[PDB]
Amino acid sequence: KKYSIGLDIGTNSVGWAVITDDYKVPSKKFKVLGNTDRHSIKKNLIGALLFDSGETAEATRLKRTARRRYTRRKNRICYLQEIFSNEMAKVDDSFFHRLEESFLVEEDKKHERHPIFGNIVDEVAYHEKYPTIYHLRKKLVDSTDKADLRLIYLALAHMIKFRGHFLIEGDLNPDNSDVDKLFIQLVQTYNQLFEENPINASGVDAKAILSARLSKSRRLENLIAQLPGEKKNGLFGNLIALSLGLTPNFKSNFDLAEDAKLQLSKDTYDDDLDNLLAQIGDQYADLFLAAKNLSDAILLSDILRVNTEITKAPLSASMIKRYDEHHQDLTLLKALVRQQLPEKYKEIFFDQSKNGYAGYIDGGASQEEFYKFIKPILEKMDGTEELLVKLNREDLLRKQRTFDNGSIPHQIHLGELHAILRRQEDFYPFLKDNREKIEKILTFRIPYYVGPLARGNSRFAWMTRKSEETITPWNFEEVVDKGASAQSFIERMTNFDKNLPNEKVLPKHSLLYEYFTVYNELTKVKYVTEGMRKPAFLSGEQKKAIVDLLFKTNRKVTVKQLKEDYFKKIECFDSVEISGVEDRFNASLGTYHDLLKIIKDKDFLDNEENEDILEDIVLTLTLFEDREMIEERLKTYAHLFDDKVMKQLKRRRYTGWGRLSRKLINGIRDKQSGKTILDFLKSDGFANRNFMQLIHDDSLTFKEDIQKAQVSGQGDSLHEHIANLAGSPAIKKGILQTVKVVDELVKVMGRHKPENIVIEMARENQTTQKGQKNSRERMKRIEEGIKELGSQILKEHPVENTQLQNEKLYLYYLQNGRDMYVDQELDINRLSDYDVDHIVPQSFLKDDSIDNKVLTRSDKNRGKSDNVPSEEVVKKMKNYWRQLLNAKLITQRKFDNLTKAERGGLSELDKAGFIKRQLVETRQITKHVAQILDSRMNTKYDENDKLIREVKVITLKSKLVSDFRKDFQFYKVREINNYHHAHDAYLNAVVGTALIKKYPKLESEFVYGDYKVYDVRKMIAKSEQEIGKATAKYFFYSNIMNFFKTEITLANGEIRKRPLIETNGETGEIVWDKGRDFATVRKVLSMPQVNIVKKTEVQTGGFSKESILPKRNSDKLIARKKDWDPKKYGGFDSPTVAYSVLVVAKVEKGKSKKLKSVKELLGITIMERSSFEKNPIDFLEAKGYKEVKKDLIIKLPKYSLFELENGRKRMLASAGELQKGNELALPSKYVNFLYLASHYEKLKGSPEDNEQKQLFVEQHKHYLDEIIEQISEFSKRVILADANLDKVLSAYNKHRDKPIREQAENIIHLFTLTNLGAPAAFKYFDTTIDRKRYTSTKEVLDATLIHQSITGLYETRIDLSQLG
Amino acid sequence: MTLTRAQKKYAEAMHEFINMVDDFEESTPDFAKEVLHDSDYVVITKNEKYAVALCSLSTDECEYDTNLYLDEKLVDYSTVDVNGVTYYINIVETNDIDDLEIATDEDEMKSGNQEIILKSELK
RNA sequence: GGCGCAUAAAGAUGAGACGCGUUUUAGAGCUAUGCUGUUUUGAAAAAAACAGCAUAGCAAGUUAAAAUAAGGCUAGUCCGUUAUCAACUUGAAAAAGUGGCACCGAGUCGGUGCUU
Repeated sequence: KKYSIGLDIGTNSVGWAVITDDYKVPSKKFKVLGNTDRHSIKKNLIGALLFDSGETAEATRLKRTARRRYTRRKNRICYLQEIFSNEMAKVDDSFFHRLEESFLVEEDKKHERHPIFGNIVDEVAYHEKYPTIYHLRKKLVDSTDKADLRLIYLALAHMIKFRGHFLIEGDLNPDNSDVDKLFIQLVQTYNQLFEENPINASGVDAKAILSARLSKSRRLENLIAQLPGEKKNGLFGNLIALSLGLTPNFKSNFDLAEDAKLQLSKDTYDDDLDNLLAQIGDQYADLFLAAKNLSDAILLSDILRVNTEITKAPLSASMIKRYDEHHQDLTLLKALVRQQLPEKYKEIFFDQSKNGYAGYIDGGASQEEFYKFIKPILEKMDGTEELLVKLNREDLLRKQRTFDNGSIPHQIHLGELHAILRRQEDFYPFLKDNREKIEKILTFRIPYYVGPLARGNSRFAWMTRKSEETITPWNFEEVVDKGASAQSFIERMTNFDKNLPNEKVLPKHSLLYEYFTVYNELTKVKYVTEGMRKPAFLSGEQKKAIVDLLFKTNRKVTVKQLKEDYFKKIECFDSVEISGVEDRFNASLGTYHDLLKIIKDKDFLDNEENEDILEDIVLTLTLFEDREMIEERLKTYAHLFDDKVMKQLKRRRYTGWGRLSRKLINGIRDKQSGKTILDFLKSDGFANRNFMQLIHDDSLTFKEDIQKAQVSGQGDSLHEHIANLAGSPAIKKGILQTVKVVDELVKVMGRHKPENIVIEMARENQTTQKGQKNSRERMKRIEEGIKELGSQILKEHPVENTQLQNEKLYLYYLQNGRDMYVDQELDINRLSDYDVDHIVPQSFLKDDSIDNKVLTRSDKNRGKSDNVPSEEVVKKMKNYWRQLLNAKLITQRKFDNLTKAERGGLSELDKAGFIKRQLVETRQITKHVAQILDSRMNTKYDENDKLIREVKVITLKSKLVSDFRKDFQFYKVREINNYHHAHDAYLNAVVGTALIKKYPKLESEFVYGDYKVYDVRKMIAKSEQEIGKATAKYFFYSNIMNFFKTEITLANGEIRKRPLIETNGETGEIVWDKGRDFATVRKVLSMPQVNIVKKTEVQTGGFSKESILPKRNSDKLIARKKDWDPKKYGGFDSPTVAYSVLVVAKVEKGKSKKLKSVKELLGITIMERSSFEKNPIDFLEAKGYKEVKKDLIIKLPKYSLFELENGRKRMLASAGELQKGNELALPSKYVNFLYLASHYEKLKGSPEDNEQKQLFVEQHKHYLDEIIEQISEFSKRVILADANLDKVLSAYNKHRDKPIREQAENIIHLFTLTNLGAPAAFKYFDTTIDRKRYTSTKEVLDATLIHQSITGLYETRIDLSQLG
Repeated sequence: MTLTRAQKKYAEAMHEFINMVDDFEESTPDFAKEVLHDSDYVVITKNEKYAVALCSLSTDECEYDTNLYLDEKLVDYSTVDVNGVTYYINIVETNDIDDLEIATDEDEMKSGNQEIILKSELK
């Protein structure tokens, strides 16, 4: 029996469905193992797999680099200790012992209690003499006599634990820390970028303004008062705002759509930065990095304030000034509270829980939480002056170890470290011998290229050594083979190309990559001179002239400079309209002008010979951060550069990688001309194409040349092949699970192979479903359109974005309160009867977009033509359409649709576009899933060199199943049950197999393979309908989805009815029996039994929650080490159980401790899983279970499905918490009713069938009572929430008279009582009803366990009541 | 530099907050990082703390007459002052099974009194 | 659906470093009263504190040490939260293997016949 398989791949769900010739899903009685008495289960071969998302690996990368940096810092401490240890054991015996056990309670601490100095008196005298350690450090720098050695160790160990960022390289010269130089560098960057409105910073004094003692905003406005003025909300003003620490809002500077706020000091800055950089172009990231390092320079000069007593400790003196002003303001504020507010003193200084001062010190409360707290009750009091100006400058009661010490460079710690080491070297000869040793412990950063210092056992390392001993920071130079380490770093940290693998990509600022992107923009610019009326693209010598003339002169060139310097200056044309570029050229030769202002030689860069030199230079700057391996990978290029540009060009940095590789741009060539991609984009002749066309051209060799390399990038194993894909690990989990499903499923069906695997996959979405992130850019389009045209509409009828989900209102605003058909005013009160109108109709392609839908009064103000309406319409409205297009309300696509009849009509290429935009699919990952499945399922070669492609793995889009779903009323409601994955898979199978039977002539467009090059020039008619049963054309009506219909409602009201029983043209076989196939499909979407499987995974992840919870007398806590009992030290809480195993053994029960037989569901945490699987009955004997039976242990992970009495299914979720394992099947009439009634206003169609469906809503009001009857008859069986069901029945009875739209949306909210998984709380009309949790786990162990397979067709039903 | 899934899902959650109420300065609590991991929800209430939502545990098929328990558990609340009102951004962990406590009769009113602006789940 | 400019966007993996954060201990908490606490002159209480615990009032309060997944063996200045994972039969492990089919229907799959 031939069959097919439909697949719906998602991030959290794989839907799989098996169909036959007659479109029924099969029905196959399945054997069931185990020991229950049901020996055969009938199951439908439709279902889905449900699995929680594949989490990406970067959380582990964060935790792993944190583990590494903690281990490196501990080893820096151990290096300093193994230095000091000899003469420390001369001075104090167990000092390092006492610092090692400083954490312990006095009983566990096997020495004296005081870490420093031993006994009681000397530790007290130490803390009185040095209240912080910055006093100690500011003493040891600023002294000449000797100091105690363990006290010097405390100083130096505090230096080399907490040592500050390495981010600036060299020393603290004023070129990277004096903020005059940083601010003038920002001004140089800004004038280098814009050059129109260039700001002039000649007379500003950025040091004494941006660094002086003031509040932050007052510090800001003085600076804009200095320069002649941009704004306090301009780009440079908001950029200084970013540089000071307070949040600017950049949506007004670049005029974006959404609100984008960038605070520098947040812990989520540099992701808000790059997803702002996605909207603005990446020519600004240098401006924002200049903002950031100016901010660190300002904030460094904000910590460091001691400059008069300049004696060698600019940090420690600053922090003891902050200690002393903290102390004097504490005494001031304590005396001032007890003066003026005798209440709210215990609530301020004894509080420890309410953001007061005792919450700011003893408790856990922030700085700015404390300032939000204490700004009212210091605004209130009487004499409070200079305790509010140092709150608006954030400096009253400020700590030392704050969050802002992430800007101290390591050279400051190095400077006062150097000072401690050479004040003490005279008294201790021990340190005169090791001072370079100490400073090398401090200033040693394992570089990027070296990586983890492993000795073979890592998975992550590429250290290759020039010796064999222990790598300490002393001998890092004479152990690490840095050339070979850098080479292995390059081959680890390059990136492979997507459409030409086994190849390294270019860097993102590669010079030929910028030539590539300038040509990829200039291939689509078309110019119309005065007197030809034919838009022609640029030729070869014209492109050569403009690239050699203006791109190599100015960085970004707009259309004004384009026409001014080329058509006005060279071509001597007064005005030539320019099509493809809106305002500025999006591509720019940023690397070219950067290198031109670096090495000061245009003639060197105009040579074609130096491109390997320049690309090696850009690759060196892209890969490496380090000064040494950039100066040594440029010592090869010191031959050409006169040693002052070399100290200038080594400063230059880049990041990121280009999308393409060099063997793909200037690499592979065409056999007919020998031209590369760059050579085509220079001189293509008359017809200039772009890069995506050059790789999607079956005429040219280039797609086949990509196919030459795509054979090589395929591992023999499945998992490495899927790892080779491009996408999230969630969607790759989905791809791997659907391949598991395909292999398991073809194992089901007689071990045969299918005839088709049909695939759709629309996932990895981060568009927020376009509910609220869209309406802002909708109003943006409206308002800048009214800005450009100049005719006011929202001076007459304004509507905010709360109502702009209505499509007819948006279409009212975009045509300026007029009609694009007849010069009319759209009546606003009577918009309810004004019908929704397409331009390219619903019989040419299914679309619901603004570029296809328009609004007008009548049905046929349009015309009578099935194309874009007649020439009388478009010539008369040609005045108004240009006026409305030049304001940008509507797309150039929709203008070209409304100017498609003036050029004759729909061409062959036009309908070819209309069938490409519904049938082929452009995202790469769907093509790669099809590649996986036809490479695994079609495997038999033959006597020739061709794979006999038996199983045609075929690709849908989503819109085909979407309009088969909406148009024929197979309505989808996600919130009812999880069957919609499987019903979407079934409709995938139906639409795919029906399109492959009715249209085998188009299998060269949406099945993976290399089929015929016979395009669609012959399968669409050049005129109207062809002859019967001998038509070489497929369908002249360019919509593909028509043959499912009966009526074909045109744009002229006609029902051009297609035959009832569809047949194929090429063979005369029936493809679609309209009388019973929709009966079959609507019966399949009413299956009550659909194989929903929750994938029982073992929880891999963290050991527990990681908030370290304080000293509590509970048992629930986890010890942080093996000798730190949480009853005295505290520790983590809530261990994650990896799998809840079962124990049937004997405990000592009762007062006589009888070995009573028990069956308990023990929980095995992740901390204890390895010790469990070492010897499980040994651990269960250790736990308190006796005579444990090793065969009688059954592993139950999370989502382990049970089944209890009366068909109650409950999936395990913890050691003692269950979930709802039952699905709620609902017949398709009820689901159609709930989708129509819950979309009772937003139908978005012509009002004829909307009146039809609205009458279908209003007549079947009995369905709401039937649905609540059904949910009650369900929840009295498999949910058993008695009180919750009675609450929702009473709340249903109270709101029975409410309208159908609100009542329908609240019954779709009401379905959360019966969904799969965890119980939830859900809002029915006002009764926000509390959930019920299923914590009874003693009802589980008497009930049937089911071991479902990966599709659920194979069950091994273990009964647990049969055990002891 | 690069941040965890738990404070990524919080990052679009507050991004769904900052646009639709008003425009305002002083945005961040943004949080302690280890507390964002071990908390299941980020609710945002209006002018008040998230008074903790509540549940019931059916115990050994003889569940008593309406004993309500606090399934959620507030761990950290922190306020943002949008021009007139005080929105309380507050990240909430659930309670486990063994350590549920009985809620009083006042708290049953509080969850019905609440105005949940946005409850966004995050593991 | 969100075809959003008919073109189609951008994808994962990975190396380094700082900053906090959290937890315990160390920063002798003092005075007053009340209770347990031992003597003197003891012939029982009566007071000379010595300590411990409560309630008020005062005293400061900023820092450091350690740990930052338990730990592991390969002992590295490495590794330990990503993918993987239904039972059952082999196999040390990887890995391989195991389950009959049409029809009438449907309330989470049932039934009949055929074949074993």
